[PDB]
Amino acid sequence: YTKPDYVDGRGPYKSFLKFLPSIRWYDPEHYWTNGSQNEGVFKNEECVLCHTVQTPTIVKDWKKSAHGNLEMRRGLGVKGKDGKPVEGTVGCDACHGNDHQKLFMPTYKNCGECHPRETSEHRSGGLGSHTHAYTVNVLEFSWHVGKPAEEVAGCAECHAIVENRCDGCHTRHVFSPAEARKPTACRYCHMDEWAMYNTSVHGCLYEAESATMDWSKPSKKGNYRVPTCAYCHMQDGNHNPHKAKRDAWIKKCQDCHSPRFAADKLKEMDAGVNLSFTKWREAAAVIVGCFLDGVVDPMPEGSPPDWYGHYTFSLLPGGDPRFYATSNLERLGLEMICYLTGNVYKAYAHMSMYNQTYGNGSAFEQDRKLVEIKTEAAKLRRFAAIEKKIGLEHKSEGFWQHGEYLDLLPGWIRKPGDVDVEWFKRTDIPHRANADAGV
Amino acid sequence: YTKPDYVDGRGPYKSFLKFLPSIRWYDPEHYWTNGSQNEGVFKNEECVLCHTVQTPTIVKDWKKSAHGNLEMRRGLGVKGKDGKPVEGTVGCDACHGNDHQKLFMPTYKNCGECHPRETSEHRSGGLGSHTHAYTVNVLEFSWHVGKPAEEVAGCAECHAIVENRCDGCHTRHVFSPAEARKPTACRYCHMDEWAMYNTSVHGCLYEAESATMDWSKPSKKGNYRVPTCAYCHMQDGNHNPHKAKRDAWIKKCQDCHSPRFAADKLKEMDAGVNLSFTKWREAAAVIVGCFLDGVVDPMPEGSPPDWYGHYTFSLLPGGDPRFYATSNLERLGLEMICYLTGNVYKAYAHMSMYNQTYGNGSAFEQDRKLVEIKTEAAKLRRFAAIEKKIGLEHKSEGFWQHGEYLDLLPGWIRKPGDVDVEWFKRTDIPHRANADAGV
Amino acid sequence: YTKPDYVDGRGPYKSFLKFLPSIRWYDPEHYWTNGSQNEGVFKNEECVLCHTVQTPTIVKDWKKSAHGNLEMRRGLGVKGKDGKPVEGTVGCDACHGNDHQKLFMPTYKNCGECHPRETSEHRSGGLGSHTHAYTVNVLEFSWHVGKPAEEVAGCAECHAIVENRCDGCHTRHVFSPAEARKPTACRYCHMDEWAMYNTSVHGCLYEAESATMDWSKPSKKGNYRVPTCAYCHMQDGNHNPHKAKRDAWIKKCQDCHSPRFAADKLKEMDAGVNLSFTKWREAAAVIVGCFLDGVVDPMPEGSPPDWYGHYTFSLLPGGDPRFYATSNLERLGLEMICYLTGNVYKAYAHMSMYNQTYGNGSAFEQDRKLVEIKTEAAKLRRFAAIEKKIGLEHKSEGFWQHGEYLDLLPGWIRKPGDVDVEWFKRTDIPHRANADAGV
Ligand code: HEC
Ligand code: HEC
Ligand code: HEC
Ligand code: HEC
Ligand code: HEC
Ligand code: HEC
Ligand code: HEC
Ligand code: HEC
Ligand code: HEC
Ligand code: HEC
Ligand code: HEC
Ligand code: HEC
Ligand code: HEC
Ligand code: HEC
Repeated sequence: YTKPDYVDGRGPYKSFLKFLPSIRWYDPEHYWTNGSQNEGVFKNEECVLCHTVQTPTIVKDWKKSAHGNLEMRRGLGVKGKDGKPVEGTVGCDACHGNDHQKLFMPTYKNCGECHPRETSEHRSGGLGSHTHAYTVNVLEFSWHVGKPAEEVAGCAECHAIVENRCDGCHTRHVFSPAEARKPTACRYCHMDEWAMYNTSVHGCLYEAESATMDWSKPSKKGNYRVPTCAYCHMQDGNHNPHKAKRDAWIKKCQDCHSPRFAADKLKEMDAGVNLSFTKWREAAAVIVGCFLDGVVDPMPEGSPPDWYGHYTFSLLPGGDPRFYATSNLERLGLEMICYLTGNVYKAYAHMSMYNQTYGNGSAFEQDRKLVEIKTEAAKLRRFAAIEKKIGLEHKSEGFWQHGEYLDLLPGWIRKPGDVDVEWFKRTDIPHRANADAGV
Repeated sequence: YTKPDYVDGRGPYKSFLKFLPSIRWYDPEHYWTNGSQNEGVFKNEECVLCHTVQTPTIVKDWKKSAHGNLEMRRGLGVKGKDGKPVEGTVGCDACHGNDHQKLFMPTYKNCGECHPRETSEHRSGGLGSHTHAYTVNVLEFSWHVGKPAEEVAGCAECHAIVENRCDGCHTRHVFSPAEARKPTACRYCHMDEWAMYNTSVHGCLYEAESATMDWSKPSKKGNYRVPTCAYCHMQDGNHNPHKAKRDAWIKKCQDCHSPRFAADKLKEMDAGVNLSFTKWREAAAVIVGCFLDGVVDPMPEGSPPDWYGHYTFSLLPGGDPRFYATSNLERLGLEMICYLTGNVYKAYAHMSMYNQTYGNGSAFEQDRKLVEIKTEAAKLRRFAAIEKKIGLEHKSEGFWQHGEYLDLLPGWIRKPGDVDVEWFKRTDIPHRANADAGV
Repeated sequence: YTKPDYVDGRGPYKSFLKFLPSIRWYDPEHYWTNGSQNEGVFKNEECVLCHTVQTPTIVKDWKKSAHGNLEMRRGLGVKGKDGKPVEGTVGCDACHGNDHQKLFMPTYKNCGECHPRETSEHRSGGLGSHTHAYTVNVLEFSWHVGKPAEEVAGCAECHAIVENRCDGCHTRHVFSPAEARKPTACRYCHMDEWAMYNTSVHGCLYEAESATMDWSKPSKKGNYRVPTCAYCHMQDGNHNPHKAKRDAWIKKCQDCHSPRFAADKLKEMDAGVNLSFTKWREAAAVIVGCFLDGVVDPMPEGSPPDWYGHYTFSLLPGGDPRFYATSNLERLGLEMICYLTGNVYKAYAHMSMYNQTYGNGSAFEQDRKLVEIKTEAAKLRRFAAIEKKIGLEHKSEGFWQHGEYLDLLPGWIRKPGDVDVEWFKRTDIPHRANADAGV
């Protein structure tokens, strides 16, 4: 194994966090440098008919877009950068630049010149939304910072497409709202939301009607028979995704349904999640219970240190819950709470009858995982008992602590004074709760 | 944890079986009560243009239906309730009623007034079909009655849509046969039938042609190139799904294929299932073999009592085969026979080449599960051996028997004389074979 | 259990290898015999209008094909068998024959009369391609020969459709290139390539546009916005799927993308696979490490003999890596290298962001499997330690070695001098590296 080329990180853990050079297409404001052979300052017309030979699809798309094709316009009345409206064609130079040796890759800031509302709404969201997916939910996230860059390359890419740039639900060089309204524009990131929507009758009607139904109309009351990702969350074309919030859902459901039917189905979600929590309470008592007696193989000391730089239990306040570089009991615990408990919430919400019970990450799988946890707990307790009686001092195996991949973990290189807590002190952005956060 | 609002059960175990209030939309004959704020007796025209503002999609659908749009009719010659035919529009009041304080939710009985044939054929099916999915395969089913209502909410809902009401394969307010013919109208319930159909070339041709092919024609000989769920099982529009039954399939396959090709492929199914049974015979001998020696942790007594109310082995006559609240050896056993052995049958039948071998619930996974069972058996036998020699009396752990979810199980509250066996004594409906059935 | 009817094998292990009679539709050159009731020599016109009643779909397809419908032709200038071009209709007798008692089932040889280029390109491929999928990757393959015929029926069928006959990507009786261009024509065999393509944005755009986009155009530069299976691998309609090979991909990607973007994404693939290998190096050291100490339950001698006929370790040169009829430690090892390590390569290549990390057969699952391997290793080492101290001689269990399915394995009947090494000596076809290969 040889270490690939790395560029320096950007988050609060930037002292040791690294990125692959490909990050330039994902954080253009921060990592973009010129790398074009071609030179010269060109007019838009020169850009198009030179790229028709070189990169034909972009041009073909651009001609299928409102930016490039004036006939394909609805007279929105867009006013870009200056007050004056845009009547001419929005070309390649408008988005990328005129000089080839000074090309810039566009973000939400570049789009914000022409489209203020869609950008303002995009920046209005808080923690967990599209607004803070890269800045917070990548740079401060445990599994991303706790792993080498090439492993979590897709993690940085996926979370950054929706935050930084605008071509998430919009193809790239067509920017069609009809394409954006489709569930396909959402599921390549949301994958276990897609499985719930697919196994529900809402998703089934999509596949049945998508070829026939009119996609040109905006996601508004009456306009659509089949609900999509964009219809439910991006209400009336809004670019931002407990009685006040519940009645808001019932009113949206009242587009096609009775409010009584809407209320009953959302009450099913409450009752379904409540019973799934009791399954977790059983598991948590078992796993933590094994830690009290110290029968867990291996113990946190016998394992490699976590990304914080401590030898702490994963499923315990302070420690980092993980699936990697930990004991099997801790792995099966994290598997239940993160994946399975979260997916049951998604199953009841998206009205998936199968995934509520029999499906992937379901209540029946929660029962299966509960057995897996209990059997693991039974195994460790039987071993310890036998060892105690015969008079054997068992020590955790060497392969738990050290390995070719395990040595590459950043947990070994964590030293006091490497955290930039001034990043955490920021008021403009929300923050993830971490042990070494400072604040 | 707090217990949600429950309404009383209906099956033979109605003494302890409960349901969520949402069951009213699924068993309207039995659980529907009025819950509308709005009052007054209205004409159909008043119903439509008041609901256009409130619930627009229903109205838009109703106008896209033959019931609401007379232009969209094929002159079937429907004769509803009375002998006289229906020439006028079938409105909202025809299905739901005139008074808002006295609204009724329609079943197969309400549809049976106008459509006698489709209802008669629907009621003609026996055990395991759509006919007895809720009455028998929910109220008498082990995993449904053996679990709290909010967990198995979707179980009651899914099985009841196809039995009680008619909007299973038919959207709801469009009732399009073209939509019903599509596999999407079937797979939201049938999910592992869908995976087999999808990974087969039959399902692949569906996705390739669905946008282009004519869906308006009935499922008859010649009419379709690509076979669907509705084409194979609902032959010639029949609303009801060994040489006599085999030749019946070959003749149906002869619509597109050679009978020799049809016979060879169905012979593959016979040979494929035969070899999958020998894998089960190996597993069964191992799991039951561990019960003879009493090495299973935990033993039925160490586990919580089953839904019947006994401390019996799961994979043994009398006992209830389950994945929950049992030992790992018993869980892996049930996983193989119910899911994997059943799915192999589905894989060979639906001509899925991948799912016959490499797929989910396949022959190769049966091999994987066989190892999982054998390793579990090896673990228990090695433990017992060591314990015996050193002189240790091992008792099953406490977390097996008792837990927050485990205490909520109905197995603890089973008392003699709670079974309504007069339900089981019925001649009009088939019955599931249970231990405490009485007959 | 009773053994189904078997026909003799054909590969180098033909002494014990068997096939189901259904192989006649898959190896027609080798296994096809007449089995038709109907007799007589007929003209093409007699074939069509007799099969319109009997097998209507074939006829309807044939009329929708260029072979049967002259109007549906692009004037290719096909010249069949003789030099003279084909102007008349290519009928049923042209493909199958005139006499019913002397019908032949077509291969690539039968198609090669009319279409020389598409056949020549089909035969140009080497090991691992469509060219040698049945002859080499079935008859010489370990899991196929090491299992009874009815279990690996689909294995023979799937691998033979693409090699022997031509109706793989082409329906059967339509032979539409538009249908062949679609990913659906590929994924029924390629299933974990499909999951990677589906979860990527390339596959998402397919489902979004397939109903609208023009499929009639050939897979060429500019012609398509959305890349498919056929677009990427079958470049410019070529019927054959490190700087020289890398730049070839970048140029193909340059159809829609910047070469810098193309280079960066393929560099991500290199770095992603490199880190996945270190996870394997950890696993391999652990599993083989357990074999040195002899703590593996069961040991190769305690297991049934492999398909070669030896009692060797699976994950060791000479031995056969398998998931069946082996220890759990060996199973989990094979699961990682074959499925998971191979799927990570597929995930990075097909630009799937989800399947790079969280998906099925991913880097995060590699971490999960690494724990599973380590826990299994920990279990075996703890057992052996306890046994040694107390003075117990542990022997592997009987159910590992013998069973109803295990007895049916060909490993028991392997005798010296059963291998046809003259098959392996062939120069016209590449060969799989086996222990008993001879050369
Ligand atoms: C900055 C990053 C963004 C800009 C600028 C725009 N978008 Fe979007 N977008 C999305 C959807 C689903 C729609 C269709 C809404 C509907 O149902 O009607 C749109 C639409 C637009 C429009 C058209 C609005 C109009 O009134 O004409 C514009 C001008 C537009 N978008 C610009 C989806 C998404 C999305 C989800 C993943 C993101 C991140 C963005 N859009 C971001 C931007
Ligand atoms: C009571 C519960 C039901 C009534 C009343 C009807 N159906 Fe269905 N249905 C289904 C399919 C797949 C079709 C299309 C059949 C074809 O291929 O041609 C239909 C069609 C009908 C029709 C039209 C028949 C005609 O000759 O015009 C009527 C009037 C009709 N259905 C009424 C599917 C299903 C289904 C599967 C899930 C169920 C449960 C029902 N239908 C139930 C009813
Ligand atoms: C022998 C086994 C084969 C013959 C003879 C032909 N094919 Fe194919 N084929 C495939 C695709 C994806 C296409 C479309 C290519 C495109 O994008 O334009 C085709 C096309 C043809 C054509 C038309 C070529 C023309 O210039 O008109 C012919 C005559 C043809 N094929 C004959 C895919 C495949 C495939 C993949 C699974 C296989 C095995 C074959 N084709 C095999 C044959
Ligand atoms: C013909 C001589 C061209 C003209 C005029 C313009 N572009 Fe170009 N561009 C051209 C080629 C052959 C390439 C690929 C090789 C390379 O230099 O990278 C490109 C590349 C781009 C890129 C990607 C550059 C990168 O950093 O990866 C962009 C963003 C781009 N081109 C845009 C662009 C614009 C906006 C132009 C008009 C002013 C323009 N190009 C002119 C060929 C030619
Ligand atoms: C990939 C680039 C995405 C696309 C396209 C869409 N979404 Fe997304 N979404 C994505 C990420 C990485 C995140 C952040 C996850 C986190 O919690 O850190 C989100 C967030 C959401 C949310 C908010 C979830 C919450 O805070 O509770 C919603 C409601 C949501 N996404 C829905 C959604 C819809 C409807 C989309 C289609 C238009 C969509 N997303 C696109 C990744 C991506
Ligand atoms: C793109 C295909 C993804 C990859 C790669 C990863 N993430 Fe993601 N993220 C994705 C979605 C759309 C969602 C679901 C959001 C929802 O509302 O449930 C998420 C979810 C996770 C969460 C976990 C939970 C929570 O605590 O909020 C976070 C914040 C997050 N994602 C982190 C993250 C990182 C950086 C990844 C690599 C280690 C990981 N994601 C993969 C899909 C995208
Ligand atoms: C306007 C005043 C209305 C007229 C006239 C009719 N309906 Fe209605 N309906 C209306 C509203 C605002 C609501 C939702 C609030 C509520 O009372 O539940 C409804 C609801 C229904 C329902 C669902 C009732 C339930 O139990 O959940 C049904 C089945 C229904 N409406 C049907 C219906 C019919 C058949 C009518 C004609 C006689 C009719 N409604 C008239 C508003 C109005
Ligand atoms: C959900 C509401 C369903 C829809 C829509 C369809 N089916 Fe179904 N089917 C469903 C259930 C709950 C059951 C009973 C399961 C049991 O065994 O208890 C069935 C049953 C069948 C059967 C009979 C199986 C047997 O007895 O061997 C068949 C053949 C079947 N279903 C096929 C089928 C088809 C082709 C459908 C589309 C028109 C369809 N079902 C719709 C649930 C649901
Ligand atoms: C709707 C999405 C479903 C949910 C929820 C559950 N069931 Fe179901 N059932 C479904 C289908 C369509 C099938 C397959 C039928 C086939 O022919 O194989 C079934 C299968 C099960 C069976 C198991 C086997 C047999 O013994 O017949 C039964 C009878 C049954 N279903 C019971 C049942 C209950 C009540 C559920 C919750 C505990 C369970 N189902 C979930 C899909 C639908
Ligand atoms: C009517 C009398 C027919 C004429 C004339 C032809 N075929 Fe036929 N064919 C017919 C039937 C009723 C059947 C099914 C019963 C059977 O004999 O198998 C067939 C079958 C075929 C088959 C499949 C045979 C097999 O081995 O499975 C083929 C390949 C076939 N038919 C082709 C064919 C051709 C090319 C003809 C023209 C010369 C022809 N058939 C004439 C009925 C009749
Ligand atoms: C089923 C009949 C298949 C269809 C249809 C397609 N492919 Fe395939 N492919 C199939 C097999 C059985 C194999 C051999 C697997 C082996 O390694 O033994 C292949 C091989 C390929 C390859 C070569 C892989 C390699 O050697 O590295 C490629 C690139 C490939 N297949 C792609 C591919 C595409 C793009 C297809 C659509 C046109 C396609 N295949 C069809 C099985 C089948
Ligand atoms: C059709 C649905 C399949 C079945 C059944 C099996 N095989 Fe296959 N094969 C399939 C594909 C398209 C691929 C992927 C090719 C790629 O490039 O990755 C394969 C892969 C395997 C390989 C494994 C790896 C390698 O060493 O090349 C081989 C050679 C192979 N296939 C063997 C084989 C046999 C005979 C099967 C039964 C035991 C098995 N395949 C199932 C899909 C098709
Ligand atoms: C109907 C309206 C829909 C549809 C068609 C989809 N979703 Fe959602 N979704 C919906 C609800 C009512 C909820 C629950 C919200 C609540 O009451 O708490 C959700 C939930 C989600 C979530 C989880 C976010 C959270 O924690 O609150 C996500 C990420 C999400 N939905 C995304 C999503 C996607 C991608 C969809 C398309 C496939 C989709 N949803 C469909 C309502 C509806
Ligand atoms: C874009 C171009 C695509 C698309 C749309 C698909 N694939 Fe591929 N594929 C592509 C690349 C660049 C690679 C890696 C090749 C390399 O550099 O080594 C692959 C890889 C495969 C493989 C593995 C073959 C190998 O070992 O090299 C297979 C079997 C394969 N692809 C098939 C495949 C199928 C069936 C697709 C449709 C769903 C598909 N690909 C999409 C490039 C691209």
